[PDB]
Amino acid sequence: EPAWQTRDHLDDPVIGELRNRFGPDAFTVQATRTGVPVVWIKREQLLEVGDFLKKLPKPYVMLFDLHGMDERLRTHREGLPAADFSVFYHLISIDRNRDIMLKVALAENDLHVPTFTKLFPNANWYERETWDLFGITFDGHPNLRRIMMPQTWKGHPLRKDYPARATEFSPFELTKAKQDLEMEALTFKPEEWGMKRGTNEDFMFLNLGHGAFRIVLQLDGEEIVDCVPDIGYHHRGAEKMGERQSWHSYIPYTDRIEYLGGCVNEMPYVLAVEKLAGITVPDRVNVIRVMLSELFRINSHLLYISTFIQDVGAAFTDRQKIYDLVEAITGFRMHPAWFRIGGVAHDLPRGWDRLLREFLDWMPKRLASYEKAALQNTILKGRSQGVAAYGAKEALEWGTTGAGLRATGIDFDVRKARPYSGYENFDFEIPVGGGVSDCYTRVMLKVEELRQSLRILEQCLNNMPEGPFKADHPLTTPPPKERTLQHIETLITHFLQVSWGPVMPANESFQMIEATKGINSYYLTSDGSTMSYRTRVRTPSFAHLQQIPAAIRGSLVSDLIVYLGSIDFVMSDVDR
Amino acid sequence: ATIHVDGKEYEVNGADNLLEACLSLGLDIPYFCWHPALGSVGACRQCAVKQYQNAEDTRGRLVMSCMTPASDGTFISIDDEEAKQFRESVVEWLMTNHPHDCPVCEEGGNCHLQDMTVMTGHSFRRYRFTKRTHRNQDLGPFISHEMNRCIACYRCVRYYKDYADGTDLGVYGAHDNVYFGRPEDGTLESEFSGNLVEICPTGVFTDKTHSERYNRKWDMQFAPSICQQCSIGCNISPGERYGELRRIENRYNGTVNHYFLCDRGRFGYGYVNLKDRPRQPVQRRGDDFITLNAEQAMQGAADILRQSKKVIGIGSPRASVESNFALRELVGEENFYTGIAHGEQERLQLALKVLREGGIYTPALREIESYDAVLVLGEDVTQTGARVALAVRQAVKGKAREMAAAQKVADWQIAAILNIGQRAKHPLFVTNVDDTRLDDIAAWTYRAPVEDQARLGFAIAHALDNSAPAVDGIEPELQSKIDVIVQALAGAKKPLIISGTNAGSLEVIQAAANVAKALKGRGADVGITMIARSVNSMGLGIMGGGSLEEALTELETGRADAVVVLENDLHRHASAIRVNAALAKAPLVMVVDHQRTAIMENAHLVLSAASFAESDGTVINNEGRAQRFFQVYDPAYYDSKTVMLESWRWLHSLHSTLLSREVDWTQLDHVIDAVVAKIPELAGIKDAAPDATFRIRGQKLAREPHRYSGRTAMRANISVHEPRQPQDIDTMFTFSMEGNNQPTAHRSQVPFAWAPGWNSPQAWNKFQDEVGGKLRFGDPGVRLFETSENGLDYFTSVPARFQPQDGKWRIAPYYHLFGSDELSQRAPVFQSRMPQPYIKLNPADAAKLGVNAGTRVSFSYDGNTVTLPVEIAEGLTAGQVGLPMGMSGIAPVLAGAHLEDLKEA
Amino acid sequence: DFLTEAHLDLPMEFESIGKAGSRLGTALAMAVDHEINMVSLVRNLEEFFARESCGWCTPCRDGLPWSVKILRALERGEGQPGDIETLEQLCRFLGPGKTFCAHAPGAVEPLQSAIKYFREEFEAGIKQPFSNTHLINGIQPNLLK
Amino acid sequence: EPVYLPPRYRGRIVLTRDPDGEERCVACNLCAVACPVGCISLQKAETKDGRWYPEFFRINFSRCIFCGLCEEACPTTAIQLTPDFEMGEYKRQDLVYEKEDLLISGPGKYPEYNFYRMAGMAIDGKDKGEAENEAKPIDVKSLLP
Ligand code: SF4
Ligand code: SF4
Ligand code: SF4
Ligand code: SF4
Ligand code: SF4
Ligand code: SF4
Ligand code: FES
Ligand SMILES: [Ca+2]
Repeated sequence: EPAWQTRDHLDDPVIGELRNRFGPDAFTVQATRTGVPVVWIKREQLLEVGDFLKKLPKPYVMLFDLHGMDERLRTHREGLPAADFSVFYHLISIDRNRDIMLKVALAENDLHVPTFTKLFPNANWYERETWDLFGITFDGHPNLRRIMMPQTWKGHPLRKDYPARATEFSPFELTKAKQDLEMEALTFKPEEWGMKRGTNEDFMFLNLGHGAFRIVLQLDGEEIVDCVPDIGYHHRGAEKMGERQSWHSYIPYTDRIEYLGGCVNEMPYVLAVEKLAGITVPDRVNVIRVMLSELFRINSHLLYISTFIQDVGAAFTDRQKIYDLVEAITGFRMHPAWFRIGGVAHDLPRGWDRLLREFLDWMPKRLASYEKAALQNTILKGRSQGVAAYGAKEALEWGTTGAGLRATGIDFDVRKARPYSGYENFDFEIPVGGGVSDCYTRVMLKVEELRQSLRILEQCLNNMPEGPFKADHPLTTPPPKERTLQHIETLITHFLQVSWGPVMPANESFQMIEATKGINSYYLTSDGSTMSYRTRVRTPSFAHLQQIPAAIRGSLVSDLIVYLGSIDFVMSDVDR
Repeated sequence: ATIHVDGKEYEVNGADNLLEACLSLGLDIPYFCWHPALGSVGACRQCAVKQYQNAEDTRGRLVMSCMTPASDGTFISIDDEEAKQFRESVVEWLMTNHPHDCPVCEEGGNCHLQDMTVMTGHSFRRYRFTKRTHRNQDLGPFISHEMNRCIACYRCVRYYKDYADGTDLGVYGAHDNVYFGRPEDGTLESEFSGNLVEICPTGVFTDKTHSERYNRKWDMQFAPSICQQCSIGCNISPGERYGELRRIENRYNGTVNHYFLCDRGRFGYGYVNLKDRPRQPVQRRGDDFITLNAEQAMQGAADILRQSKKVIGIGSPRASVESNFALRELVGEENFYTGIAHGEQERLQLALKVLREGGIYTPALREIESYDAVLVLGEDVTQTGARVALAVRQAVKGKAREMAAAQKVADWQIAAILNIGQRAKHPLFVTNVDDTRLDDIAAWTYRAPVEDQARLGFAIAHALDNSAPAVDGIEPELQSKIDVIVQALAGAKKPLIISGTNAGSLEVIQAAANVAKALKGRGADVGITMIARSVNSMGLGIMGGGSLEEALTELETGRADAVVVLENDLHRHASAIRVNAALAKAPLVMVVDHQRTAIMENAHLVLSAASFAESDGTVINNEGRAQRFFQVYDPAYYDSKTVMLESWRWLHSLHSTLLSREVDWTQLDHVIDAVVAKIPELAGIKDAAPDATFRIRGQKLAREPHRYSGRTAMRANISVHEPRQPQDIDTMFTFSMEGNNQPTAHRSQVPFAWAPGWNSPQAWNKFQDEVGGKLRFGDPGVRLFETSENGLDYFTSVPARFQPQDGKWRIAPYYHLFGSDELSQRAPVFQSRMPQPYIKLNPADAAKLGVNAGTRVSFSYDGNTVTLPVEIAEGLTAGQVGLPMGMSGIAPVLAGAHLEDLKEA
Repeated sequence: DFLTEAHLDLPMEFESIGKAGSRLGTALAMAVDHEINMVSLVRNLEEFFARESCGWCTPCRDGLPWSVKILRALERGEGQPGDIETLEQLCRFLGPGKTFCAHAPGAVEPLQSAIKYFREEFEAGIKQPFSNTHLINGIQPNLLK
Repeated sequence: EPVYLPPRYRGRIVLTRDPDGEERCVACNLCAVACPVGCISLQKAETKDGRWYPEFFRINFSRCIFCGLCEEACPTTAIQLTPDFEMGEYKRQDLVYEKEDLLISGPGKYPEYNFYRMAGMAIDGKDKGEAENEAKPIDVKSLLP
């Protein structure tokens, strides 16, 4: 019974609880390769089901994801309710270490769902993105406006009838948008942003400028009364591109989401595609992927910590050494594009042991230097403690994952809770904080994660398995190159995989991983074709950016700047 | 019948085999030797499934799904482990000898062997020994041969020999050195040899014409179009790349031309890529040829047309219905002339009157295969309507099919059927001026002049029905053969009468109508087929107009001082001296054409019209079926200065500029609405294809596959800035990948067949309701007219017998599949395949002239002395001289004409 | 199929020889002495059967020559691991019903019985490590386990 | 100092030559379709002896993301990403590299692979039966059974 098998999860106790509560005919269980019980709920029972799951003895406390899907061109929907569109809700029980996906089927003429914001406040931005990209209205939403596209945008780009490729450039629309930027402040209505009490004659409205983004600030003097972060300035159409590229040729796009991560961003996508293909990778592939993911985690953590130290007023050679090793292994520093379906693009180069040994023997003195510069610095400690602090309740209700969630004391790491890529064969600790997640605790947790990633790299170096760097599956893409260049059937397989694409049988797969800034997940729907029917990417920085108004309510602008530096986020991760 | 595949219950046809039943249900079973059109033979052993004796059976047995009836209560498994292992083993055995050739193989990305290799999941070679090799043969200009890539699936020989009745392809040798080819190098002689490139699942037989300018199937931009090279109207998928027409694939149509084209349609597209085509409007002022853009071409043309007293228009059977109608609206109904001669127009409207007023059902091309007796009167079907000849061969094999059905042999078990029906066949009687290519299967062939062919038809009609007019002067031996024909036709449940306009004789069409009416009066299920000359001969006949002689008279008398010639060279329908003199007399000649013709020297204005690859339109079949063709590519995407518009667009904007002094580049649906409003007989062309607002769940239909490559590079040498995607306002297709080509989409127009896991022409299985049947949501195209309630009367104009008169030589028409049709004989690959210009003579007449075979004789027709070398024709009759119609200098209006001063040069 | 000395007491009937894992056939038995190597005898048999294929159907036409080449390698001592398993798979997949006629099951009956009884000669043929790939200079091979 | 680059570095793209000196590319178009950006455009041409080669080969380097998917997709190792990164330009049109800007005079990173030594299709210097692991063509009229 492999890990990629299609299961309906009828033995999950949440299915029996839902059956005993709402009756056996109130929902439809779908068998998937997501590893999660997927149930189809009536629209009229969605809030009741969400409230019931919120009040279980080990409750489902986190809205992990919420998005839509255009089901109109989907030809393999056997055992599925009739739908033109659908909305899915991914909910996580942390005490249970379980999750459930709820699906609401919608007809094309009635695209409205009850708002989920009364149960989970992060549903606000998730529903704004679903409205923006699919045109699905959420009744009761306070400010249901566009969040990726500008407000003067026609059409919903993630619909199947929307043309993906770039339209013709018009200078006149550019001058019109520049004009709209000219007196945006003069024609600023604080009703189009969800704000209130616009000019008491003491409230000031400003715009501001990890990526560049705007946030409108309502200030009473220097105190923040409300704020609305304006995002979507870095929207690259990555999911729509997932429908326009083959399963193989989408991998560089996985790189450029969360561009400080690289192979870390490759990992959930190729793991989900291997679930769709039914591929179990060999152990050497697992250790190679873990080693590259931990090298890039170290690189991203070092950049984040070095940026935080400089911003407060309390770094390049280490990242250069990591980039040199990654450049030797993959041929590229920043966007390696090196993981593959079934394995990795090449074997490890001869001499990788020497470079990794030189990196690991040179790092612990730098680790002591960073711990002295951060944990033992009083100016950093007095600047960073207590500013924008939240507890477990606020991290659970806002979908906060990564260092902030563990700083609240919730011991939730994906590598330990739901292991992937052979992470269960490594000995490493998960650092957690007290009950308070402020800037100092988050940065301290990132430093401890740096130490643990160095331990994982030491274990990767010490016993690196000998074996194949690609799986023996027929759907390993591409095949091994020497057999491609020598053998006719391997040439045939390579020819068809790199041109039309590999045929993934119709299914749905899911994979969440512990990325450098939180939990990154790929949710892939295959319609039996050589491209993805739906590529949904859940990124931590979207959810972390949504939590900003609920954490610096009543703080100062300098506190907001420190909070922005303390959040490990990048804007490409937010907007994707 | 009820079958259970992998425990899932399905309802199928019990008369089918399990392979076709399971492919029709959407299941995937790999296969090589089976084809929907050829039947099942059980050769390749690829299609193995596991059959169980009942539901409570676990052992099972590997059976061949193509050789197993899908009977009631069947239990099979496709996903059985032993069946999957065996299918992977069969792919492995084919892979042991297969050459390492995929990059340099024209079948790559379009190869069925690649697809079934991947589908079985075989990607690991454990064979370490040598591969057998083979020398290749030269199969002529169209088909390239690579015997290394063969898998010995026997599809080629079964198609070419048991289906198309070709004689020069076969299997040779033995155990694992089995060779598939000709007995020696030379051109493949079948008129339908080009279907090998889609029948062969590998790259053995490949399109040599495509191989010259090769590109892969993902790089092709396809559109659904209609073949323009004769009247049969076979659906095609032209595909282009880099602004040139690359390939013609067969487009499946279960009502017309299901899997097969003829070689003329498949390989005669090369005129589209000629470098002398007009690409811009060009105005002749003195000796200068000023290039214009579209707007000032319309302005100058409208000024000269406004200042002229009478403007006449000359259409063409090449042009679509929309172009001819737009010319008819520009010049008026009373000033519009069809571009064909008076005799051709008389024969065409007589065939139209027979088809839509004779009360006899005219069959589609696919339905021809189900008739029980065939009488072909005057039509060289293999050289003029070739796909009808292939359907006639299927109708002939119908007798063996019935004989095997009488012994309870299943209809897919083709080898048993052919063994039971050894040489028995349904009756075929062909009649021509000489021997035809249908004579191998014909029960009788009549070689005679067209008067005697008509008299034989009239005599058959009189012998079937005594109310038909009698023929006086029939010899006793010819009378005995007439009674043979009459006993065969009267004894058939479904007799079919084929004739056409190519014989050059009105009386032949009248005799065919008499035979069909006589059979209808006896209660038979008789059908009648009329083969026209060109792609839109029937549409031009339905629209109607004056003859070309009347237009030439209007030009010569000076009553018309402006002539707009649409897609017509005018030399195939009238004498070149008269045409040139009449056009030189006119002070304004405007030629709207996509080919460089001879009359463009006299033309004051030349409009660069679009051919079928660059235009949309509607053409009418020889059976009255209205079919839409769609534009394949935008000609201005690569060359920005090319002004190559549709002919209806040119003429509509010219009419707008003539009336209101403003141009109007209209839309196609507006022109079609104008046609159906103004000509009620052409009202059915609205339903041929849906309008440009048609969507599949909101999106358009994609012209190119989803993996189409080179988007930011194919034009980068011209400019690095990617141009705007060319907009299509005329049709529901988009000029990009951003559209729909799903097999389950509710549409009838499929630009190309592709499904995941099926990259070959076998992907047409996914687009059909059942394999080899119709398209899932109906075949495209609509019949314009229904069968009349009442028929015609008998034609009492029985001609006299042919009398050879001294000094005069009756011209007997000889049609060639390569050479007679104008546009295809302009194609450069046809020149090697084209016969040399040979004038045919009886041995008696050649001995009378003192002329041997090969010596050149000169004759004067219409004051033009031309010289050709002599071929001796045994089957011709004395007093007749045989000429190749449609060749260079021999216009097809010479059929039935007489010749003077035939003497040795 | 080949039979051993213990089967020599069987009455020459269809049912008795069929029950022993062979068939009566033409009932014209051929005796094999100890000086005859079974790999050479089966190589000769399969050479006949492969060159007497009619070429119609894939398994006989294309898998009997594979058995011939494996047997030639084993006869020359150039056998490689997986050869006996390939022969057994060829025997299983050329049985009754898999091929168009009965030529190929009759072909694989002696190979079946010779591997069943005299397997030691066939394993004595295997002397080389398995290889069908040569090294390509700039490409590290996928070292399968 | 010059910047050190590892041999795997994904920089400027070149087209290489086989060890006999002929250009490796057979214009099979696998690199163009495997390009996610779609910045490769080429056309197949053929010599008198039947050898496939690119008539033109152009790469839009203003579009190329140097991902190496084409080199991975190349079945002849013709297209290769090389350790060079100094490709800055004054005009964006000059970033379209034709075949005269890509075809270097050597084998690049894969020094010995010749695809035409593997292909069954015959060219000059290699008739039928001269590829690797290929038997000579037995004529169908041969006297041997
Ligand atoms: S016929 Fe098919 S499998 Fe054989 S070389 Fe050509 S593309 Fe490859
Ligand atoms: S040449 Fe083609 S069609 Fe003929 S047997 Fe070989 S693979 Fe089949
Ligand atoms: S029969 Fe006529 S319409 Fe059909 S492919 Fe041939 S030329 Fe074209
Ligand atoms: S098993 Fe029979 S039908 Fe098949 S190739 Fe061999 S001899 Fe011919
Ligand atoms: S490196 Fe990538 S982007 Fe550049 S040409 Fe090759 S496939 Fe295209
Ligand atoms: S993949 Fe290689 S051989 Fe094929 S067209 Fe591209 S560079 Fe040429
Ligand atoms: S398809 Fe049935 S044996 Fe070939
Ligand atoms: Ca158009």
